[PDB]
Amino acid sequence: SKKVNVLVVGLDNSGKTTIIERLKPRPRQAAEVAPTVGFTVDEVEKGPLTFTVFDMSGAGRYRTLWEQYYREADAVVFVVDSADKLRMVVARDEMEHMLKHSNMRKVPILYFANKKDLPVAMPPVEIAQALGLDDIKDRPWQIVPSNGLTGEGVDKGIDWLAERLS
Amino acid sequence: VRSVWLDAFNDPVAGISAYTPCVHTCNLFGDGENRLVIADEDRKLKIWKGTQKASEHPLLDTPVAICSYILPALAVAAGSHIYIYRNLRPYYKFVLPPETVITCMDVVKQAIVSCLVVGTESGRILILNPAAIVKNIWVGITPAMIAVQGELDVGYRITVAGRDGKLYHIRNGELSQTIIQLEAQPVGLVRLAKHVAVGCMNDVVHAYTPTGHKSWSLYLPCHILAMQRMEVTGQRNTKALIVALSNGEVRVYNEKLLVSVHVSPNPVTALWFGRYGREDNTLLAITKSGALDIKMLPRTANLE
Ligand SMILES: Nc1nc2c(ncn2[C@@H]2O[C@H](COP(=O)(O)OP(=O)(O)OP(=O)(O)O)[C@@H](O)[C@H]2O)c(=O)[nH]1
Ligand SMILES: [Hg+2]
Ligand SMILES: [Hg+2]
Ligand SMILES: [Hg+2]
Ligand SMILES: [Hg+2]
Ligand SMILES: [Hg+2]
Ligand SMILES: [Hg+2]
Ligand SMILES: [Hg+2]
Ligand SMILES: [Hg+2]
Ligand SMILES: [Hg+2]
Ligand SMILES: [Hg+2]
Ligand SMILES: [Hg+2]
Ligand SMILES: [Hg+2]
Ligand SMILES: [Hg+2]
Ligand SMILES: [Mg+2]
Repeated sequence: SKKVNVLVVGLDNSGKTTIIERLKPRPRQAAEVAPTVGFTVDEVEKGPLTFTVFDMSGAGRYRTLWEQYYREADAVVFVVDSADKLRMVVARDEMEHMLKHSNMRKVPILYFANKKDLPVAMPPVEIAQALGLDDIKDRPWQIVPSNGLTGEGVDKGIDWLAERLS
Repeated sequence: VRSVWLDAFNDPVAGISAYTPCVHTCNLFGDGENRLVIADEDRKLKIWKGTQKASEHPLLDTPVAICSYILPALAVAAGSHIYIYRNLRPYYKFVLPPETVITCMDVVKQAIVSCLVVGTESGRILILNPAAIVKNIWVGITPAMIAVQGELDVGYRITVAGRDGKLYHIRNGELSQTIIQLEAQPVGLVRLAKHVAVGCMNDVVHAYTPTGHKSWSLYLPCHILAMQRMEVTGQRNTKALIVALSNGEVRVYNEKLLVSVHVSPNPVTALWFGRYGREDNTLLAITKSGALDIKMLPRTANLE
């Protein structure tokens, strides 16, 4: 295989951890998921690729930790809780600081528009609007609506990401 | 010079008619995500979650102030009554024994669970049980606004801006003899780090230590409509002051230093800074046009 570093970031409660569950074999996956504490390095297989998955907390307190992992990242997964219209700008700000950082190379970013199932969930296109994703023109990016409970979209997303890494 | 804020969300067509004492954030549903609580002039109590209005509930009288103490207990004052509610539903209808009208109300930390504090037009300040009138303190004048600093166990201060343009202090139950005579009338009263900020009708904010020393003075171009503390915890650790002016602008002073300016299309009648949704540093403002505007402060934003 080939080993790659995948940073998973996003505001707290976007479903980074839950989405990361659906990447494990179905017997491995757990039922409820605890709010990530600090951060958790994990590992995941997908074809010719081995993903070392750094799952961060998105709580206020912990966002200052993401930068510890930019230097090594070979790709980034960015989770957005589609039903949290409120914090989109905060989501955006953190995203922007990430892109700014001198350590974060122009590696591919995959945005999951997560919780696609929720009643007030925002359309992928409105999300890409708030985040100003269309402005990103030096990296491959893609936005994929997703349900992290069911697993919907997740593979479609990871599959996309895998193309870029090959 | 610029605005430090992030623009979160704006609802021009919210129907909100409230001033600062009737606006609040709490964790009612215990689920971490905080909710906006408004006692509208509708005599209706409106509840907001995220960008949308969650619930609406009828109130008997038109409200003067709402507080929330200790899990949570929304307390609505009106006339001489104070209706404690629990789990959105009504729970009690306390009435102060007159000789009465409630003017202002706020809370005090029990130790390090809080306890309701009430101003009455009579000229009395009452501190109550965690549910009955426990303390009755006499001050000469009709209270215009009050602020509480400290804990009632270790030690506490109650600052009173009177309609007589005077500044009153109460340290641990006793009314001090130290009375400050200010020029114009009271307009807002915000407790800061080392002192309290009074704003007068003549467009000026003064900062006063309990001793009566005047730390600084802020001179403002238009009229003060609302004042509010902005407490940023963490590394930045400042207790700023927000003033909103009738010319539409909203300002953040870090002590004497103006740190941000932005202007709302409409004059702000109510300002709240605290937790709302899953974000710690959120500025919620209600305009005279009834609109709701939410801004929230970047992680990296310094206030010097
Ligand atoms: N309705 C719905 N709920 C979801 C979805 N994905 C996750 N959740 C739930 O929403 C919450 C999100 O949990 P997490 O996955 O831990 O959030 P997080 O991205 O890890 O953020 P942290 O707090 O930093 O761990 C939990 O209740 C999840 O089980 C989704 O796609 N739809
Ligand atoms: Hg609360
Ligand atoms: Hg509360
Ligand atoms: Hg009111
Ligand atoms: Hg009010
Ligand atoms: Hg209060
Ligand atoms: Hg008052
Ligand atoms: Hg107390
Ligand atoms: Hg008490
Ligand atoms: Hg008491
Ligand atoms: Hg009490
Ligand atoms: Hg005054
Ligand atoms: Hg004054
Ligand atoms: Hg910055
Ligand atoms: Mg997580």
